Amino acid sequence: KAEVMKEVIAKSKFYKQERQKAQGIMEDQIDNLDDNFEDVMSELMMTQPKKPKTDLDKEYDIKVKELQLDKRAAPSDRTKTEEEKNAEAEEKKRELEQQRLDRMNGSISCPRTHDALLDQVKKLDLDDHPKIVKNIIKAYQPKLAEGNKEKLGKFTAVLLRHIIFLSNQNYLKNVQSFKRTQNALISILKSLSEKYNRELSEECRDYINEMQARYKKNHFDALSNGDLVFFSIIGIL
Amino acid sequence: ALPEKVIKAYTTVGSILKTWTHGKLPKLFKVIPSLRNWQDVIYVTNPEEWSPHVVYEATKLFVSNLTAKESQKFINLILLERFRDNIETSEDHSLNYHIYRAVKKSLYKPSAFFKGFLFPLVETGCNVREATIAGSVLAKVSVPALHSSAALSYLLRLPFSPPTTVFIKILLDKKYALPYQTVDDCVYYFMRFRILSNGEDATRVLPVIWHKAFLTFAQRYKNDITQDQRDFLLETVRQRGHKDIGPEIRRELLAGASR
RNA sequence: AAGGAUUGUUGAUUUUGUGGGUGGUGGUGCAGUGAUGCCCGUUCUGGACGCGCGCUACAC
Repeated sequence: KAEVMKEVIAKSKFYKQERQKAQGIMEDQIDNLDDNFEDVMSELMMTQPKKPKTDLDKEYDIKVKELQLDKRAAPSDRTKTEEEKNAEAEEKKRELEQQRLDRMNGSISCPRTHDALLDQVKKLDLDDHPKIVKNIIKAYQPKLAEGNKEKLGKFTAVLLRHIIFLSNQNYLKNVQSFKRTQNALISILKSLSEKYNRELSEECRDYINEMQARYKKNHFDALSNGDLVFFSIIGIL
Repeated sequence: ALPEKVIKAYTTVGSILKTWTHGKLPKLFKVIPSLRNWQDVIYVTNPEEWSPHVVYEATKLFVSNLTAKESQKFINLILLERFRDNIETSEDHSLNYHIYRAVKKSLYKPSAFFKGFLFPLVETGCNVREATIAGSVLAKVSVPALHSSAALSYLLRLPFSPPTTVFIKILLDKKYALPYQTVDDCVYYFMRFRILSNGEDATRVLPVIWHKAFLTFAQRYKNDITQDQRDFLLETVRQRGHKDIGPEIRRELLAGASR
């Protein structure tokens, strides 16, 4: 065994040396060839030769042009069986449930600020607020352009301040209309929260600091109906 | 007849490419595509004797530099021939790793690749092993939808062959936004195998790779066909349905909405 | 973005952002074929000898 491996190691080294020797000769040939690069070209350019498509080729090119003109179809995924959909939706349930237990044991303008949104919705009726906010999301989706995530992300914070803002204002006149808007806005805020919790989270923590600061000076007077609403929304989201 | 000085130098190039594995390629080789008579200069370098490492690098060099029409000749006359030769001569009928890359580098240019590698192969007695190895290259690398749609459309018109079905399936499995006309072409292809006056395709025995391909089409383009077309495919399943795949296809077709 | 995204000079093959599936040139046993049972790459570089007498430290 000792003799065999030594022969094997010797054979491997021997072939390695040959490969290096072949490489050494190999590299030299390029250098000699490269040095003669100009002379070979001077003759070759002198001997350059003096100045129909397949029927298949004509068809293929014609197909590409015809294919460009017509419309393109949306491709759609396989329909999973109800047993598979149930199981996959069911499997997600333990995963989400189990994590919770472990945590338990330890044209359209996008307003970057709250005031900007009011100006856009200043002339609209109260019941139209869900319409305008939804369009802003549609007008500035992430895919449409670069940087839309940030614009939507900030708009998530703007939407939160608006829902608290409406609650502060008087609504006893049109409670039914007011009810139709807060829940509609809150549901939209829930959809936004799924993708932009970072921006909502930062806005949420700032409001807590603002709420505390106003409490230090004003006591119960700072507290408002929206403040109760604000705590409720956090539980929702 | 090239200059004798040129012939000797490029004969020295030929010997280099036999054993070349790494480093910089010879300068006289890197400049071949610029030459008008590259075919003659390429002949003296013995393309059949090119090492697998050379083929990958040469494929990089020529597809980038040559025009679409000339690179097609390079793909067809060299890359395709080397691709077939390696498979037939290998003990396990597998393709070398460096050649396997060269097909991808040729796929960099779709039109030249398709008419230089794909169509000549399927139209020149392609074998199943050739289709499988070639198909995976098309599966893994990105292609435009337009070029892929053109490639898919032609395959349908050709008479049914086992190699053609594999190439059609991978394109369907490639998950493209196929143009409506291409989907309509797909409808006719599968429709032509239904018994009616009809050709032998009605009675020709269908392998599963046809059924899997027809499953992929119904899987991916069920919402992309008209109601009348859907009925025709449903009739095709009833007449030529597979024992197990057939019921699955019927489920997918019936779950789709008309365009 | 063709009045030029990307390529080692080229031309829409790529680049940016947003969504997004798959172990798959797999192997192997069965009846080319099989919705098939079972599992799950490439090139270089290196590989104080023993015995033994005496003496000296180690113990609140």
